[PDB]
Amino acid sequence: ARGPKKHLKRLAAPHHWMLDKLSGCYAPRPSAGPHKLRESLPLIVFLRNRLKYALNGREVKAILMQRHVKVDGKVRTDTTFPAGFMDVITLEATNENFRLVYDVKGRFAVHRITDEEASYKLAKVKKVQLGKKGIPYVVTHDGRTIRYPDPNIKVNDTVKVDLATGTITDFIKFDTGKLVYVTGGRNLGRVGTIVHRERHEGGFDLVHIKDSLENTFVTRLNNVFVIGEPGRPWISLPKGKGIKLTISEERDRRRAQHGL
Amino acid sequence: PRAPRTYSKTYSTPKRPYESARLDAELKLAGEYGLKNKREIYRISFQLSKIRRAARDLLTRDEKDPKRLFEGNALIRRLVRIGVLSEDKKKLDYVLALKVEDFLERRLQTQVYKLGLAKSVHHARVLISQRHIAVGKQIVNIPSFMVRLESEKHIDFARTSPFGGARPGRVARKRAAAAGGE
Amino acid sequence: SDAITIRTRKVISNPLLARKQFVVDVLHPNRANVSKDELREKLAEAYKAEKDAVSVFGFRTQYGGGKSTGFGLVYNSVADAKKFEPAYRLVRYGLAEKVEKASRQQRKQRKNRGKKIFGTGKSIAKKAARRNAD
RNA sequence: UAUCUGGUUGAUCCUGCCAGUAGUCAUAUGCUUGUCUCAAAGAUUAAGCCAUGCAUGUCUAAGUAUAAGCAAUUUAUACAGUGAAACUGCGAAUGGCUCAUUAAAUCAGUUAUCGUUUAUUUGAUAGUUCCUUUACUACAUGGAUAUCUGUGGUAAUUCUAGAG
RNA sequence: UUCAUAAUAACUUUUCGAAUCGCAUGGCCUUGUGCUGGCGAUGGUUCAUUCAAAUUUCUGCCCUAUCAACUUUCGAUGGUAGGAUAGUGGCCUACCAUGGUUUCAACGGGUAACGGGGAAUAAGGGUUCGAUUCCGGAGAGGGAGCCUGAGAAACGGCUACCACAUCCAAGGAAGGCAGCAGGCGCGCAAAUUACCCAAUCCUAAUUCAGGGAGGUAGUGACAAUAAAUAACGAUACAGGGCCCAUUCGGGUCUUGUAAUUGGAAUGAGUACAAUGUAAAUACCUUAACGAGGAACAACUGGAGGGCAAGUCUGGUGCCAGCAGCCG
Ligand SMILES: [Mg+2]
Ligand SMILES: [Mg+2]
Ligand SMILES: [Mg+2]
Ligand SMILES: [Mg+2]
Ligand SMILES: [Mg+2]
Ligand SMILES: [Mg+2]
Ligand SMILES: [Mg+2]
Ligand SMILES: [Mg+2]
Ligand SMILES: [Mg+2]
Ligand SMILES: [Mg+2]
Ligand SMILES: [Mg+2]
Ligand SMILES: [Mg+2]
Ligand SMILES: [Mg+2]
Ligand SMILES: [Mg+2]
Ligand SMILES: [Mg+2]
Ligand SMILES: [Mg+2]
Ligand SMILES: [Mg+2]
Ligand SMILES: [Mg+2]
Ligand SMILES: [Mg+2]
Ligand SMILES: [Mg+2]
Ligand SMILES: [Mg+2]
Ligand SMILES: [Mg+2]
Ligand SMILES: [Mg+2]
Ligand SMILES: [Mg+2]
Ligand SMILES: [Mg+2]
Ligand SMILES: [Mg+2]
Ligand SMILES: [Mg+2]
Ligand SMILES: [Mg+2]
Ligand SMILES: [Mg+2]
Ligand SMILES: [Mg+2]
Ligand SMILES: [Mg+2]
Ligand SMILES: [Mg+2]
Ligand SMILES: [Mg+2]
Repeated sequence: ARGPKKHLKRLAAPHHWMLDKLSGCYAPRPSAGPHKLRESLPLIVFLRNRLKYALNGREVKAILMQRHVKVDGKVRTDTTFPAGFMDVITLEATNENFRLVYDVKGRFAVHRITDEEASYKLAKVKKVQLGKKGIPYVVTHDGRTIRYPDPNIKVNDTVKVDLATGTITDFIKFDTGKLVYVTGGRNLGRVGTIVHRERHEGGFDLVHIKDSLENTFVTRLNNVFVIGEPGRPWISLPKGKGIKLTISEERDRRRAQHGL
Repeated sequence: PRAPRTYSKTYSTPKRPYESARLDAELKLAGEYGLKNKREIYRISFQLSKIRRAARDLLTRDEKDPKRLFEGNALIRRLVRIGVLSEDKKKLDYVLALKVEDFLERRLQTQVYKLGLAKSVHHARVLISQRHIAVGKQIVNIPSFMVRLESEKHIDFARTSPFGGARPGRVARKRAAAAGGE
Repeated sequence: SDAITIRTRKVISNPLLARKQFVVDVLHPNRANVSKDELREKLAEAYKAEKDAVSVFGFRTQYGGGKSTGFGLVYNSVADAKKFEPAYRLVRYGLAEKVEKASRQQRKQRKNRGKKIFGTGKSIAKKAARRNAD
């Protein structure tokens, strides 16, 4: 290819958009935006598929055009906008508010979350740098560039953007014994506590995570998103809280909780 | 360029195609259950071979192993739900002991014959093929409809069929019209 | 003993499109399919709405007759149904008219013919006429 | 889905292959062919040659309107409606097809860019353009230019020269 | 880290720092066209982020020694400086050093070789295939060269040569199907100049326009699934479990064979409709028709062995022919 690629064939779309392998040759390629397309979620997928509020492409276009979708307090009238992790989608119709958090199967689950907390958003600090005229600034995972941050905010840390002014409200410092979320690999959706963070001089940090069920795994640091203090998450965790029940345990859940 | 959907073969002809004893056994099973071809016996043997392959693979695995537990009891419950494996022997070692005749027995053909609403096996075949038997107010024109245990109690002639109560049909209606005219 | 009975399953309200979506489950023994217009009317006085703000499609009389299943929408107003529905549904229901369109091949031919001429064809016509004059 | 059988000899035990057997999202072909679902399909030889027709153009309330285009009616002294054409902007480098070249080449897995460019999308981002400031358009600086009006040329091509 | 950033001295044929559009046109009264004033749309420098793009580390490739040495004057391996690059880099130049690979198969030759995810096959180990639905790469007749842009060495963009060609008023002009159709040729070998933006999406100033991308149909025994071609009686010719066995024999109890014989059921087809679809086919449903030789008629191979089934009839007589092998 000579230049950028602008088509996403259906099989090549991520298995987390988890579309239908039939009924279409192509899949919505997310336009450039705040999130990686492999990690993001187009608005058309979130509305037509996840919510079923629409039926097809024209309906999603009509929905977005009339300015009822509000991604993080902004309209975002483009069909393939990459609404990524921890973004907030507001529909004044049905007065509903969603926050995108992976369900433990590892998918962008529909999370109806309250209006009061929908005012703010969480973010991971991916860079802390000194821009022109000696002005410190911080780059989050959304690509948001927050100017004049707290002087002791470091990389891999987490922050609580007020999402109205777009400035820093509070922040959480990365360290052991801290509630944490996972955003990549087999451990998608898993939530736990940081037990240890082995350094590995030369690259590719690893952290060990122990969840409430007392199960333990290990994940890359790029893959990690501190979410609060144990017992006190800073957001509303989805149904199941990412315990990753075993397949037999899931079968027992299906058998036990069963009413028809 | 659209994503293909996977067709897959469902039978396997035997390597020795000309075995006298095997041919006689196949004809016995065809005549006992009114099978149209001998591809039916091949299909049931292929299904049984897949089942046995899964059972033996799970048997090789160690006892009390999550794979063994999960898929072994999944296969057990599926087979008892079909009805071929009796509830007495849900052990995954009697799964290897099933015979092709066992799956043959659960066909909607033989079930309609057993219930007695069809008095002959070929009568059951034709009655199924004439859109008469309905498994839960839903007709099945297919002899190989594997009747499961939970639903065998709901086989009867459909309402749209004359047997379940409706207009008789072409020949009877024509004869009645002829009698009324003359 | 006709008694066409109707049901709306999985109904979801939707002020995003000012509609109400549902799957139409119509039980009709000793009868063929339900002839959409009639079922549109049935839903019309079912949901206290006019026969114009109601749409049905995607129907499938299941194997063996009797039950049938489709998709249906009820719009808050006839105007919203006019301004939100596809043109082909507005043609099916008689609330709009088929647009006078030339065939695709003719449209493409005319597009290329317009390509041939730079600017309006006013000057070239008279120029060619006086050209073949001499 | 751990299986073999016929053939060297008057007869036997072997080595051995030929043949048989069952496949084949491996094609071709022959003879037949009633139904539902599904579906490959000028790859193999010729990445050989192509008539013909299409396959990429695009306008929102929001760049430019004096079409001597349409509407002239309830909104109209610059302009508002709709809107050809053309200038401007953007894409045309995506998609689709084929496997000819290519044997550490491509490619796969795994790294690196503290070795670089990046329209667009998203988040931020600038007082100084004064230069000796006691004489400047900032209540808005200049000229062309297509579209169009008319004159042509060539047998013809998405050929365009002259004038306003 | 000579990084981020800051500071000093300077430098520039001095980049940017809004002379641009839409809607609403509020507030202050300094009551004038006065002062201010909201929501957007386009731009715009830099830094990030995203879509990426270029390079890039380790390991992995089929056959061949009837290919054992290969590379360097023309870059071959390295050094330094410069040029060019967006940037590292013999990438190129200048001057030096004479180096780099190789029996762990280098180099050369062949590939009816694009690589891979995968396919067939299947006790286990493997063998063969992978042009093609996804990811990469390369190409647009073979070659080179280049403008525009962020991105092309683009070819439904240009320039030239070679090959092949077209209209020609003989001066000139115009070419690129390995895009969708279709044609010639080739060969054993492969489809209709069809409908349409409904669905998936994509492009654009952006809902509306466009899209042979794509979907729908046409042909289609490539492959794959389910499955019709009859079913049941009442009669005549029969056979087995028989009450015993006076010969019997009722057939006492059943199972077949007969151009006898009856009543049912049903599609494969047609077809009111309606559903389906962008519109139509087609399927699902269903009126009205639609089975008696139910002519609504199932073929393809074989009958010595391997290998299921004839030492029946007629014909030919080591002919004709059959035979994968033995015959
Ligand atoms: Mg491409
Ligand atoms: Mg073996
Ligand atoms: Mg010998
Ligand atoms: Mg002999
Ligand atoms: Mg062989
Ligand atoms: Mg039919
Ligand atoms: Mg070819
Ligand atoms: Mg243009
Ligand atoms: Mg206008
Ligand atoms: Mg080579
Ligand atoms: Mg520096
Ligand atoms: Mg250098
Ligand atoms: Mg290959
Ligand atoms: Mg080749
Ligand atoms: Mg390939
Ligand atoms: Mg080839
Ligand atoms: Mg490809
Ligand atoms: Mg190319
Ligand atoms: Mg060619
Ligand atoms: Mg551009
Ligand atoms: Mg080229
Ligand atoms: Mg072309
Ligand atoms: Mg191209
Ligand atoms: Mg060109
Ligand atoms: Mg073609
Ligand atoms: Mg195509
Ligand atoms: Mg063919
Ligand atoms: Mg056909
Ligand atoms: Mg027939
Ligand atoms: Mg025959
Ligand atoms: Mg013969
Ligand atoms: Mg014969
Ligand atoms: Mg035999």
